[PDB]
Amino acid sequence: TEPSIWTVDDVWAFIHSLPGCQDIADEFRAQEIDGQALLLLKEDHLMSAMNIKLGPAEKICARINSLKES
Amino acid sequence: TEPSIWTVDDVWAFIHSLPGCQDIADEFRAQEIDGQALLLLKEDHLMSAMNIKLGPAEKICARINSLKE
Amino acid sequence: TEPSIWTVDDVWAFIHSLPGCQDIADEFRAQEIDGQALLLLKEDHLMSAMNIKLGPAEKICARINSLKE
Amino acid sequence: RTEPSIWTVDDVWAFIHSLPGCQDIADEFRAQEIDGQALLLLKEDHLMSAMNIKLGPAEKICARINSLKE
Amino acid sequence: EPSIWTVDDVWAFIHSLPGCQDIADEFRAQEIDGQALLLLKEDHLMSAMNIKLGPAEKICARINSLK
Repeated sequence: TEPSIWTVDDVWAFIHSLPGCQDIADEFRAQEIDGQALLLLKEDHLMSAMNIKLGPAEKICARINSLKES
Repeated sequence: TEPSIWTVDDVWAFIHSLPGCQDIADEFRAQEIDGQALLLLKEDHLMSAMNIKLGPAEKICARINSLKE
Repeated sequence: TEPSIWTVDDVWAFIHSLPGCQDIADEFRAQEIDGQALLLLKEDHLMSAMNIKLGPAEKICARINSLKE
Repeated sequence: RTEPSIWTVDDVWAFIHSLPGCQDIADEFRAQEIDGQALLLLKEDHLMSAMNIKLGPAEKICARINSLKE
Repeated sequence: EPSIWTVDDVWAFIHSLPGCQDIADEFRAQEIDGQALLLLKEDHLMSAMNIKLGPAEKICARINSLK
């Protein structure tokens, strides 16, 4: 599990696997978010740049922070 | 009845029961905050993302922190 | 009066009585900071939501800690 | 030795052009007359709003730039 | 005397320290007086003045000596 080398398709699959994100995943792909970009995102970006609501933004960022661990 | 598995509606009722929060509850719901998101909130998010003032934000976060114990 | 049960109006008066804070008290009232919120404040909160500089923020927080003991 | 603050529009062009997927985005940096000084002031939102760059690339480009500032 | 220092007493004290001649203007920009200076902590310097931990540590150490 090295998210640092994930592709845009890998990130889409990852986001799509998260509860309630089947649709939000297309926004990650539309913004060409790959593994490198994924690890740099913060709630701010998710809300400002991708119109994601605060609840999902935080739960997604919590799932991202868990990846940053092995 | 464990906040970590609360729904958006559960969080709405919880915030709604709080002094001065009957409208602010609608903002939690519009933001789809469930138990898992509620427990990750910090004062800064309430003020920035939901435009809540610092006094209510402090008191809400305090009510949230008492849940975690 | 114990600070924990102070109203927004009480907090205004307290901050307003402090050297250099006559205007800063208006920001406290605008933020609907009552006693409960006042005692939960930290310097970062003062610097963030109220643009207060660290020098006064440290002094306002010390004056606040003076209340809590 | 390097000093990004005194880079010209051409220097910045070459730098962005060396970045993965940016051979084309570099022409927009030049069209916007971004020199070293401007380069160091850029943020993701500027890149998205002013240059039509998507968030994933904007994030990665700003990260490479932040590496310069060090 | 340090407890009764002015915002100027501080600028003057900080300016005296290695590498601290310029960041001394920050203390006046944040209006740090004696009582503020003596209640200041490392995390505060990192947050409010963008200072890195090494310098924040050394600056606070010089301040704690005053006491």
